[PDB]
Amino acid sequence: IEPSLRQLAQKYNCDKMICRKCYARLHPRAVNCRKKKCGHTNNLRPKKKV
Amino acid sequence: MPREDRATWKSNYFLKIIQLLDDYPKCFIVGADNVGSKQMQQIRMSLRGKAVVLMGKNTMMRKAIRGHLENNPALEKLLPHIRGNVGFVFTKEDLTEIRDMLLANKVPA
Amino acid sequence: MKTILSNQTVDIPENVDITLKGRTVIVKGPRGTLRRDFNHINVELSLLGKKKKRLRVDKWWGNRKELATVRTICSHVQNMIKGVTLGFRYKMRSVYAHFPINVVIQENGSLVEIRNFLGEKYIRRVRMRPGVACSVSQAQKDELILEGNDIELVSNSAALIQQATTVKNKDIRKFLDGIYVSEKGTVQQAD
Amino acid sequence: VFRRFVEVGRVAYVSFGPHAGKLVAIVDVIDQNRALVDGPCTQVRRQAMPFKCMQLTDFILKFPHSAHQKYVRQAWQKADINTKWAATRWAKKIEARERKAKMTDFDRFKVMKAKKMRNRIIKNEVKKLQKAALLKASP
Amino acid sequence: MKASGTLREYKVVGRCLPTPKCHTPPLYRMRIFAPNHVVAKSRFWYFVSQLKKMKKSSGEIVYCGQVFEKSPLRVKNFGIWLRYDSRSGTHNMYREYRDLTTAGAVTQCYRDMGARHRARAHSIQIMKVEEIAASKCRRPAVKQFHDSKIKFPLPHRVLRRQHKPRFTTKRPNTF
RNA sequence: UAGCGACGUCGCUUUUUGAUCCUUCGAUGUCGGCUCUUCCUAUCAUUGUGAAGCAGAAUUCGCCAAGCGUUGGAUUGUUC
RNA sequence: GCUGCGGGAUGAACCGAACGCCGGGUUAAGGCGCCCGAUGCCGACGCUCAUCAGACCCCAGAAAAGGUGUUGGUUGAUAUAGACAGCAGGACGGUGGCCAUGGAAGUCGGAAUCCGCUAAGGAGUGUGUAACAACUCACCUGCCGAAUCAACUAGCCCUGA
Ligand SMILES: [Mg+2]
Ligand SMILES: [Mg+2]
Ligand SMILES: [Mg+2]
Ligand SMILES: [Mg+2]
Ligand SMILES: [Mg+2]
Ligand SMILES: [Mg+2]
Ligand SMILES: [Mg+2]
Ligand SMILES: [Mg+2]
Ligand SMILES: [Mg+2]
Ligand SMILES: [Mg+2]
Ligand SMILES: [Mg+2]
Ligand SMILES: [Mg+2]
Ligand SMILES: [Mg+2]
Ligand SMILES: [Mg+2]
Ligand SMILES: [Mg+2]
Ligand SMILES: [Mg+2]
Ligand SMILES: [Mg+2]
Ligand SMILES: [Mg+2]
Repeated sequence: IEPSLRQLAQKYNCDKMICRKCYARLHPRAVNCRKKKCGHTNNLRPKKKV
Repeated sequence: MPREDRATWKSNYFLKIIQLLDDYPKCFIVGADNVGSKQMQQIRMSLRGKAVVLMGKNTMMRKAIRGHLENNPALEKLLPHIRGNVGFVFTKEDLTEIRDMLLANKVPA
Repeated sequence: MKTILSNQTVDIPENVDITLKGRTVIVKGPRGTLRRDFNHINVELSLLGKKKKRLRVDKWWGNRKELATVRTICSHVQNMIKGVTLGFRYKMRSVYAHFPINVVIQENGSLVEIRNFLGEKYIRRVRMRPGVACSVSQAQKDELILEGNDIELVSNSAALIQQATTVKNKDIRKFLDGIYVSEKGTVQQAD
Repeated sequence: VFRRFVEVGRVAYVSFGPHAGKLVAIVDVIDQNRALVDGPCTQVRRQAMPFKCMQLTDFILKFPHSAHQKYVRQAWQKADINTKWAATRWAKKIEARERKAKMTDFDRFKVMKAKKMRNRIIKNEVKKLQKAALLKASP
Repeated sequence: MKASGTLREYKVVGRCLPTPKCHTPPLYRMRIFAPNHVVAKSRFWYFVSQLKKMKKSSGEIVYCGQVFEKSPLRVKNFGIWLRYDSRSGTHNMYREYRDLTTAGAVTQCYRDMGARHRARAHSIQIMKVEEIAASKCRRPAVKQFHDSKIKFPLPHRVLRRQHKPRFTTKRPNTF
C-alpha cells in the first residue's frame, strides 16, 4: 500500500479545502471559492479525514 | 523596538556595538554554518578569557558604524562584510594565534 | 491607474538563438525548435545585446490586469528556454491497491494503453499529444516517464492520464488508485 | 517598434484645432492626456493641448525640464527647425494639398492638358517596353 | 451649484449689517469655486450660514472679485480636501491633482467625484485647496508623474470616425 | 456550520384561504371526473458531477439539467 | 371630468403648454446610431465585462448579507537600524528541569516558567515511532530591493435571484 505513495495520493485527493456554500474542491491554502455560483466567499472548511 | 527604550531590544545592541567600539584594533571575522548544538559554547568557552563574539544583523550593520563612526578607519571592512553568517570576535590580544585556535577548534575539535 | 512601460528582463543563455517576427516567438536550440503565438496580448517585444541576447518585454499604459499580463510573457519565454535547452520530464509512480495496473505503450511512444484498473474490463486507450514521448521507466516499480519539449503539451498529456484514471461512485479517500504525477524535472540532469 | 515616443523637448505638429498647420515644441507632460506646448518662432503661444490633438514627428531638441520661452527660442534657432522642416517630404505633401485646394479653373485646365500629355507619353513608352519584354522573353 | 463649464475662483468678503448693538462687524472672507459670481454669492451665504450667525438678509456682501491665476504657465500639484456626502453618510477625503490652475484643479475634482463616487454637485463642499510641493504628493499617480526624462509613446491611437467619407478603400494604419 | 438549528431577522411565490369591488346583472353556462395538447422547475427516478458522521451496499445534501417518465385498484360525487 | 397639442412607445390624472384659419422665425418639456426630424462634434473627464450586463419622475418587478472582481477613501502598523513573501542556516543549554514511573528524552493530559549563550530558541506550535529519534513552528541570520500589512468604508459589477 506504500505509505509514501499514500502520502502522494492523499496529496492529490484529500488535503483540499471545501467551501460550505459552493461545495467545490479548491486547494489547501486557498481562501476563496473561485466559482461565480456562490460569489467568492471566504467561508470554507477542511476536507474530512477517515 | 521603540528605538532604544533603554532596554535590551534594538539600541542595546546599538549600545554594545558602539560602546565596545573604543576598545579594539582587529575585528575578527569568524563564521560558522550552524551552531544549534553545543557549538555555541564551543565558540565561547574555548576562546574565553578574552571572550567576545558579538554581531547581530548585518542588515542592522549597514549604515550603523557609518553614522556612528567617529573612528575614521575600520570602515574598510565594507561590502566584503555583510554577506555570510559572520560572528565578529573583535579582539585585543597577540597575533594570528586567535585564528589558529579557530582554524578548527569548535566544530570537529 | 494607467501606469507606464512596465518592463520584464529575460536573460537568454549562450546556446539558444532567438528570432521573432512580431508577437510570434520562434526559439531554436539543441533539442529541436519551438514557437508560440502571443498575438492576442498587445505587448511590446524587443531584444538587445550583440550576442548577449537580453530580451525585454515592455507594456505601456495598461491596467492592473495588464500589468498582471506583462509577467506571463516573461514566464512563458522562460519555460520555452528551459524546454529548448533541456526538455521536460514527468515521473509518475502508479499507485495500486490489491489490483495491479498494467500500462503499455501501444504505438511508437504516442499511444498509452491502461489495463486492469481495479478489475475493470474496459481497456482504456488514451491518445497523447503530438511532440511528446512516453516510456515505462526501468529500475523502479511502475514508474512512467513522459519526455517532451513544450511544457503545456507534456503536462496536458499528464493531466489526460490522471483524468483517465479516475474512480467513479466510490469514496476517493479510500480507493486511492490512479496514475499520478510524482516528480517534475528536466531531461538532462544536474542542469 | 515605437520609434517615436514623446519626451521633454520633442517637436510636434498640430493637426486639428485652433492651430492647424503650426509646429509646437513639447515642454512637459501634465497628466497623460494633455501637455504644455510652446512655439517661439512658429507664432503659437505657450498653452496646454491634448495628445490626440497633436501629431508627432521625429525632430528632437535639448531642453531643460520646463524651461522658459527664451531657452526654447535659443534651442529652436540653434537647431534650425524651420528650414529643416520645410526640407522634408511631409511638408511637401502638406504644401501640395494646399496648392490643390487653392487651384483655380485656369489652373485645372493647364493641369488637365499636362496630365493628358504625360499619360499619353507613359502609355506609348509602357506599351513599347512591355512589347520589348515579350520580345526579350520570346527566345 | 451645477458646476457647468469651467470653474472660477472668487475671493468674496462680506459682513453683518452694523447694529447699535455692534458697530463694525468682523468682515469675513472666503474663497468660492463657482461657475459665475452669482453662484459665488449664493454659495458664500451657504458656507457662512453654516459657520456663523449670518444670512443673506442679515448682512451684505462687500467685495466679490475674480482671482486671476498667480502662475498660469506652471504645472502645479494641488491637494483638495473634500467633504462629499454619500448615500449612507458623509465622509472626508484628500485628493491630489496635477494641473495648471486652481480653477482647472477644482474642475477636475468635481468631474472625478462625479465619475468615481457618483456624488453630484449638491453634496460636495471644498474645504481647502493647497498648492502642495513636489515629493510630498501621497498619491501614486501624481507620484509616478513626478519624473524628469519621462518617455511614453502614443499606442493604438485611433480617431476620426467619419471625418473621411463613410465609404473608402483604405483600412487605417493606426501607427 | 456532514446534516439540522432556536432566540431574531430579510425576502420570494399566487398552486391555500382572506381583504377590496376595478370589469360584466339587456347573462362570460357553476363543482368533480373522462379524454387530449402544451408549458414551468421550487428534481421523485434516469445522464454527468461535487460533499458526507460516504468501507461496500443503501441513503442524505448540493449543481448543470424539464429531454424523457411519474402507473393498476378498494372506498367517497369529490379536490384532498 | 368639460381638453385638444409637444414629449413619457403605448395612457384620463404625468412633464411642458392650453386651441379661430394660415406664411416666416425662435424655444419650452424632451432628445440627437437607424426606424425617426437632430451630434456625420477629429466633444472634455473618469468607472464598469455581465455564462441573467445596463439604459431616465410618475413607471410597469427587488432586499437583508457577501466578494483577495476591480476603483477610490479613512484610520492604524511596519521599511533604510532593509520589512514583505521567496531560496539558505539553525531551532540549544543548567536540563531525560518539573505531575508521574501508564509513557513523556520539549510531542495524549496537570501545575507552571527562571536564567545563561547569544543572532535566538518559546523549562518548547506541531509533523510523526504505541514510546526513543530525525523534522518543523515560534524565535532568530544571510541573498534581496521598495513599498508592504491589517482593519474599515462607498461607486460599478457579480452572488443572493
Ligand atoms: Mg456508495
Ligand atoms: Mg364595481
Ligand atoms: Mg367581483
Ligand atoms: Mg352581454
Ligand atoms: Mg352566452
Ligand atoms: Mg362561450
Ligand atoms: Mg416535455
Ligand atoms: Mg359627467
Ligand atoms: Mg376648467
Ligand atoms: Mg389637460
Ligand atoms: Mg401624444
Ligand atoms: Mg415608458
Ligand atoms: Mg395613443
Ligand atoms: Mg410656424
Ligand atoms: Mg432641453
Ligand atoms: Mg436622421
Ligand atoms: Mg467592492
Ligand atoms: Mg443585478
